[PDB]
Amino acid sequence: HCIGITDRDFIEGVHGGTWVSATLEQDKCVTVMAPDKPSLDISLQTVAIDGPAEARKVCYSAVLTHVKINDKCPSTGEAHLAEENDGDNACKRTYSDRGWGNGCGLFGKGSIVACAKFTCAKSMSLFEVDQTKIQYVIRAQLHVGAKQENWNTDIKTLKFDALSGSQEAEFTGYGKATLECQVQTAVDFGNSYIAEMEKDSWIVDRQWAQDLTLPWQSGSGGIWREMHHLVEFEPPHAATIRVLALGNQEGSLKTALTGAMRVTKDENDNNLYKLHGGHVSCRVKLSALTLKGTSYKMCTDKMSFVKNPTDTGHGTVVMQVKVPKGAPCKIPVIVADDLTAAVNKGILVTVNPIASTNDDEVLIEVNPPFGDSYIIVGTGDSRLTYQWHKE
Amino acid sequence: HCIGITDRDFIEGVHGGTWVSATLEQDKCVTVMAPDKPSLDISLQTVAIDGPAEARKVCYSAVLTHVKINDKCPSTGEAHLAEENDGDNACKRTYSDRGWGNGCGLFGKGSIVACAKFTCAKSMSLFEVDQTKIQYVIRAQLHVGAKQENWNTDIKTLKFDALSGSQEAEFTGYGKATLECQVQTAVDFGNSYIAEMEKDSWIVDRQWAQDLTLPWQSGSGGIWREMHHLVEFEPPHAATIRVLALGNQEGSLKTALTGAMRVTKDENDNNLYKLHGGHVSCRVKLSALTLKGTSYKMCTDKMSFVKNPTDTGHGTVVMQVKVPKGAPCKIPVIVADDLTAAVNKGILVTVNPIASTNDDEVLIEVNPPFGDSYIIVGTGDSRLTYQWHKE
Amino acid sequence: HCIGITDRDFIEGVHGGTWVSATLEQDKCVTVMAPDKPSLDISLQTVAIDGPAEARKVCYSAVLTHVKINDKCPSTGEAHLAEENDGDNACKRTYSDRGWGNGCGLFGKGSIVACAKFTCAKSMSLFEVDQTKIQYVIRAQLHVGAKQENWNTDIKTLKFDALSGSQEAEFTGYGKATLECQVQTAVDFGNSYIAEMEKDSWIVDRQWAQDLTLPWQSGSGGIWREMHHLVEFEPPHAATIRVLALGNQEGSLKTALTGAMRVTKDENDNNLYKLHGGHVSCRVKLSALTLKGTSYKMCTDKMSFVKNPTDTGHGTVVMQVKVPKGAPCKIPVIVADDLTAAVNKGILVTVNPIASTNDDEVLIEVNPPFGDSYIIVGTGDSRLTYQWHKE
Amino acid sequence: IVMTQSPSTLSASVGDRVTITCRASQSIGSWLAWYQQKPGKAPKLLIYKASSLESGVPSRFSGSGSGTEFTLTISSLQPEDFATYYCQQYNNYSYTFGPGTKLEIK
Amino acid sequence: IVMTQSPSTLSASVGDRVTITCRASQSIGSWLAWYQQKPGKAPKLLIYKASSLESGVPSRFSGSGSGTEFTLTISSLQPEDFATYYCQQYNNYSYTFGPGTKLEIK
Amino acid sequence: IVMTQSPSTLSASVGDRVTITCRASQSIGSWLAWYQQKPGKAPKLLIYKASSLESGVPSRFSGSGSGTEFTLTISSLQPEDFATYYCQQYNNYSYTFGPGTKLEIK
Amino acid sequence: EVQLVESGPRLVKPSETLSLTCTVSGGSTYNHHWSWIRQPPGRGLEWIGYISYSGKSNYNPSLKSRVTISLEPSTTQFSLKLNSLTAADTAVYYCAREYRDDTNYYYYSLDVWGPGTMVT
Amino acid sequence: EVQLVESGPRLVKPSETLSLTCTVSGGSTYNHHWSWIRQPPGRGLEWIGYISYSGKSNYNPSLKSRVTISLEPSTTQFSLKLNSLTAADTAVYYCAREYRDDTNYYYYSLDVWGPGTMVT
Amino acid sequence: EVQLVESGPRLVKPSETLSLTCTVSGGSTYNHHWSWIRQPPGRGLEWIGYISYSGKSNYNPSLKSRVTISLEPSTTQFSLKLNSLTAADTAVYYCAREYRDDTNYYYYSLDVWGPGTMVT
Repeated sequence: HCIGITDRDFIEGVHGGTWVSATLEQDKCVTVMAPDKPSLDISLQTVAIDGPAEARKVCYSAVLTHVKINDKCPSTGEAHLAEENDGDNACKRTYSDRGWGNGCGLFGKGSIVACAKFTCAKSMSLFEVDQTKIQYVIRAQLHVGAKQENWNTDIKTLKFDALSGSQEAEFTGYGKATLECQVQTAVDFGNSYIAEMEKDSWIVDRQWAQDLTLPWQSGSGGIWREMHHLVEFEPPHAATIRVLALGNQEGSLKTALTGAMRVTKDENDNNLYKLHGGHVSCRVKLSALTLKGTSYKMCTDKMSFVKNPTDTGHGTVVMQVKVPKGAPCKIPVIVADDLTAAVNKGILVTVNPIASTNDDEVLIEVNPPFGDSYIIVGTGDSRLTYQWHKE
Repeated sequence: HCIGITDRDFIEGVHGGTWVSATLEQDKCVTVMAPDKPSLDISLQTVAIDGPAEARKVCYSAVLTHVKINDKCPSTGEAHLAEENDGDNACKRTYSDRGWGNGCGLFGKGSIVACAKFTCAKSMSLFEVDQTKIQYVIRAQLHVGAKQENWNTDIKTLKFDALSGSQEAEFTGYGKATLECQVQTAVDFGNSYIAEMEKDSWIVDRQWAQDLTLPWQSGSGGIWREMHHLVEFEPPHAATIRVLALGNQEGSLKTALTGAMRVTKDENDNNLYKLHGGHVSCRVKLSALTLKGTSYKMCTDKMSFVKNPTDTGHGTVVMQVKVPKGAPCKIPVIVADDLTAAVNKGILVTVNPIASTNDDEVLIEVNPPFGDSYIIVGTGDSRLTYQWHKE
Repeated sequence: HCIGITDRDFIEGVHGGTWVSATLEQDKCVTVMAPDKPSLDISLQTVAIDGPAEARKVCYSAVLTHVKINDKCPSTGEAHLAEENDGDNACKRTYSDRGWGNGCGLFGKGSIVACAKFTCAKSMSLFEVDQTKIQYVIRAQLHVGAKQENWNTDIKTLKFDALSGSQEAEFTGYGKATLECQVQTAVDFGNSYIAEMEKDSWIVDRQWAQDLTLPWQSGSGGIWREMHHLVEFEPPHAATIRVLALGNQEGSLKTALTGAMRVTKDENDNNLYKLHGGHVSCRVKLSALTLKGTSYKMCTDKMSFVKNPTDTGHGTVVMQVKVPKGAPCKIPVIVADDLTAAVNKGILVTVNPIASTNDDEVLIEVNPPFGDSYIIVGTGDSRLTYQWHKE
Repeated sequence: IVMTQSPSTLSASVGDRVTITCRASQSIGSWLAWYQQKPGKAPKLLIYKASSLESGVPSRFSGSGSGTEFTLTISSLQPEDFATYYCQQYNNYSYTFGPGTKLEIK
Repeated sequence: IVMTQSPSTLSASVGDRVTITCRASQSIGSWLAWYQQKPGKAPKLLIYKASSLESGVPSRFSGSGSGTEFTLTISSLQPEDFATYYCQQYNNYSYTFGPGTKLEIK
Repeated sequence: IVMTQSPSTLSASVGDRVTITCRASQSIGSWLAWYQQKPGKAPKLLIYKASSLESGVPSRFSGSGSGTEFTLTISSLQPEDFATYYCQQYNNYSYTFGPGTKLEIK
Repeated sequence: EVQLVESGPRLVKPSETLSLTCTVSGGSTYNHHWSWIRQPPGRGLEWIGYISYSGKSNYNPSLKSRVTISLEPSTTQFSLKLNSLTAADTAVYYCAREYRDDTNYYYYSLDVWGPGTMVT
Repeated sequence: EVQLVESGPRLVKPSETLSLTCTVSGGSTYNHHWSWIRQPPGRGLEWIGYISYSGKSNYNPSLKSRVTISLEPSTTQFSLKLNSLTAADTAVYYCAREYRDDTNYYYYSLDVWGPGTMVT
Repeated sequence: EVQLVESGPRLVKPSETLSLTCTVSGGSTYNHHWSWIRQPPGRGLEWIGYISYSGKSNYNPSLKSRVTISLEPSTTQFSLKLNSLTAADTAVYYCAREYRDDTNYYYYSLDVWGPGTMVT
């Protein structure tokens, strides 16, 4: 259900308009109330990155073909292959022990060169996020109830990005509406890439990807650089060199990628990346009219963890608590050192954890201190308590 | 002309003050109206970067001087030049075929070393933008009309940067004013450099510049690194080596820089970089008084593209439409899949495309979806339609 | 002392609530006034980075142990050590002049290999700041005066980070309060690391740290890379090589770090990094009630520099001026080209430099233009004037 | 081992997709090579081991087949491609060439 | 120079911290080595110059002492560690081994 | 080819800008060198090919001229710079030195 | 850059011997199978035969009786000698390298050719 | 990878001579002190002695009279010769390398050993 | 690091021969023009002459009759021989290297000098 605006959330002017200020989270709904008017439901539908530019490809599976060698006796000059001039080739120049036993008129170091065609079988793609183009869609519609004549209850879909924070819609009764909003992301994209590997995509640290000891290719394509990571030239004997491709490094990457958060790619667009977290702070501008705020009692009755506190990946902890008998009420949440004094020392990420009706399951996100702490939901004897260690 | 505030744009308090909320774009003007008061014109004058620190120089034209070689017969030791100890020198150590035919008592590999003075003739400078220091200037003055006694109509110039978002001015009637504003840039500077090449300067991707196969110099100056990109040492013969400087790489850079947006350097300061795009969102705080909002009819009459939709560089599309007979009116703009259903699927960057008077040319910026779409201006039969392909 | 809200800083609605808009600086206090109500003191207590992830370590003092060499006569094959396969070892492969004088059956180039254990004695740690997790604490309490019955005057500590910009508190009379705030940092952390060296920690440029010619270790630990920066292999003679560790580079780093701003590490947490600068912009939402704004005369009487204008490090200049007789008043501050025309051309960072009572010392931060300018405090003959050169 | 080719002569124009067939008396596995020869010039190696291109042969050329029957294919004929194409087995000695297929213009 | 060791035999279990002592007739400075030997196998160098580990000896092994008295220490005994441990001075020739200390299981 | 220099002797103080002239009997193009010599020491090469500095000669030294007349210039005289300066043509053999210009202190 | 050049008497009388010499530059002749191939004017290609540094050789069965191929590694060149010459031997003669790599197992057949010489 | 292997007559009669040969592979014998050590069955280790490329040698005083150790650098091997053999010489014989680096001053004593041969 | 040192009889009697030897270290003498220059006490510099590895030499016309300059590449040294000595030959004698690079076309004249020896 949607959660009703409190009195302080909106402000009505003597002249001009009325302004609502709200923080929109995903999978949650905020409603604006007005006397003898259908309630106005506003919700954050999605936050997305649309077609991020490719910054780098990192090869973890390489295959060698067309291996060619050339050799020269000592003091006859430098040995060369035409393939030395081709970027798709991995080459090495060295010298082997030559003499009478292998077709040379004098003992010594003979020039030997070896090239092989480098094709990357499997690579990880790294995408750069343009933070000024992170998109978000806000859905707004009058609360569907019994049919009222001349009331428009059409859904209004408002498309934003970081640059275009001001969009417009219109409702009956409420009139014209100007929404001025901003995105706050849950992870720092300035320090991050979106990494695509086969079916899957994660959000990874940039420096981690840069420090990978693997061949890479620039965003503007071209040749594969530092091929030597996956190409081995064994020491030469006579007039040959063994040229081997190293093994697939898929396991290393996948192992390292466990300690990294995933990102969902869209189902029917299949080019979008939709983020799970984030806040969207909005000022909604309406023409002057009366709104009805709702007061909220604090949850007193016994609650329960529908889902126990668990790590989210990006430093925060998510829980889901059920409110069986408390009615509509705000869930008191703190994070303390002990159960006695209970002085809050954590950061409540969730904006107003409120259960609309009884038997309703509510998400609560919290940022606990480093070390040992107690996540405390509710107050009094039936309060929920969950120990936690962060590092 | 300036565009009048709508009722919902301002809010007057029972006590305290009145607040205006506005999104300021470049080359556009917003006006605050009040009964029997001169209108207050507010406009975004400029958005600038002032003296960005130099992060890297990239050499594309290098010249070699003072070429010196030293050589030693086999088993006589390693050959050395003093120039090996100088950072402004490019050097290579290798071995050449020596024997009786060239002054040595025994056949074999003789040490040969070659150094040459490296001076970079032409280089590209890369500048880092301190995002907390991006500046913007807001101009505010009462609307100049017929002269009124005791009315100050002086222009007020308010200088901001990202850190200093709160500045102050004063007007007669309106009284003291506190402006609290924020910059939203049109491109991600965290992923970008400002690249200077001779006369010109662009905004370029950081990774593209980093991945350049050219010699570079640190922001704290020093020696040129990876000189080998522009310095070739040919194979040695006897006791010499040919040392050549590679050709000028100006063409490569300039060719690559076409797919990059330019940035204007100031005319009389000539150290500023002034950005073309961006929004500046402001809350204007005045003491309590009555303002007069303006309502806006939607443009119904036939419009025309003064300038057809064209790519801007940073993912958006800019057009200019003329409103001959529609009067003052807001231009309806959507971007759909087809001309029939016409459900908007693009992002309108421009905040309220409104033509003040008849025969007025208005800029409209839009962010279309990837693939094929239709930019639709206006509604009804005389609506403007322009097909578009994005990739 | 705390500085009183002006009329335009707050706005009271016909219905709903009242909103206060304020910019909070460190070491400064803002107070909300209400008729026959204790004043509400709000202050920015701290802005902090909590446990930034380690991105890179840079070694400046390295020690070599377990030096081992292996050698082979010409045409007997390649010399090897097992230590070649260990990442904590620095190794070099080369060839020395062998013959009869040193145990070989034929003159020529003999394979020689040398390894040594690399342990980094002293290293600089580089930390990455997650900008979505920069924390800030806001203190709010009713102004302690004479004891009033049934008035709560408990201090309320509100913990925020960038993601969690909406927090809640409650006061008597004022009622429930919803604070929606945002951080503006004084330096660009996207371009920066927090660098730890022994006792001390600075904020440094990322590119400067990356361009250091020193061995480094990845954030995910592992081997030390580019050990050659601190490891020298002298030319081989017979069947040995001299292997030396370079000198401590502590002096170079410390010398370079002078032109970099420090950051304070917390006294009793000792994991926090507390920033000195920054603004926190807040919208405070209260239920509808009457507030009392305060007007401010501009300082007219002679002031003095308690502390002369001095560079802060990050482009700005800080001064402290005393207001002996001016009473409570706002300090007029501009930065011009000359003392005559006196047209402001600098950016005032400080939000409303106001002295509460007489004999009070006030901090004023300003961003002057590049080149020569005059910092001007006050107006009229007793105005403070301080010349300045920026570059 | 005896090699044969079909057709003996082919007339095509620029842009045409063409296919030439080679056959061995017995199984030669994948040990077949394709050569291009122009008048007064030595044969040039285009394909080796039945389906691998020599560097740097244009990727419009392809080869396929194993054992007995093989095919050379040019997806989009070009002015350069007009020439005589010989196949050659090299599974066992003596190495054997095919009689060749002349490709001329229409 | 004459070397001695104590004890001659040691019985311990996995996880036990153990310490063996070596003594020289006169001062040998830090020129002492510790060797581990298993039945039917050549001695292996574990410690050199009194307190430096050979690569790649497990870091549970340590050595200490200078001049006259020396000690080898295993912080947490392991199945591999059961063997005979010899000390050896190499300050001057002739180089001298100790009689050894056998370490067996309980 | 005969070389001459002017003046024969120069008296200056630290900081003074000085200029010395060299002349060849005929055209020597740019094949002129400037040497600095101190008492009891071998001549040191300062300038080669008329206007190129040897490494690492202080950049206060400069040289100019082609064909017949040449000049050596010290923008800001220094304690080290007090010495005898010889010019030398090396366009053709026999190579010829100038009689020299002594530079002493005031 | 490996290149081969064939030379010798372009004019030979019947019943004679035929001495052609292929010179190899840019590489040694320790590896690979050094071969001779011929082509009568207007007719197809006929593989004559090869020799290797080891001394292992093979000749086309229709020619084996008359054909000798020898290898001199000292100067990096190999020779073709044909006896009992007829008019059916009137042909263009190419020498070529059969590339063989027994370390990485790559075999490109005849990858490098000479321009060829016309023998009548 | 430096490795040592000792070989020779495993069966020797008393009063005889004993000729054991240690072969060094993976490195030259120009450096280090090439040594012989022995161990009687069930008893401890006894350092016999060393020779160097220079010719400088040292022998255990209890054995010095009968023991010879020689170095042949040509084939990288060194020999142990024991005379006047008795039953107290019934022992396992190891050859080993005493690693010495007089350039960087590192001395690991006997770092590389042979498997040893049983002599009765 | 190329260095030159001149040596020989510092004391010579008139009518004699004068044998000075310049020793080159740090580089071979295959390149460059190896030269002799002299300076009478208090007087200027006089270029005597050069020899090259090829054998090409040149002498100052005022001295050509008496002066010989020879090159021994085996030990990297070159010699000055002056005959019919007089008092006008009483001079400090330097040997020097005339640096010449005919590959990249760089010519620094006399870049490396010896300390010189006083001859009376």
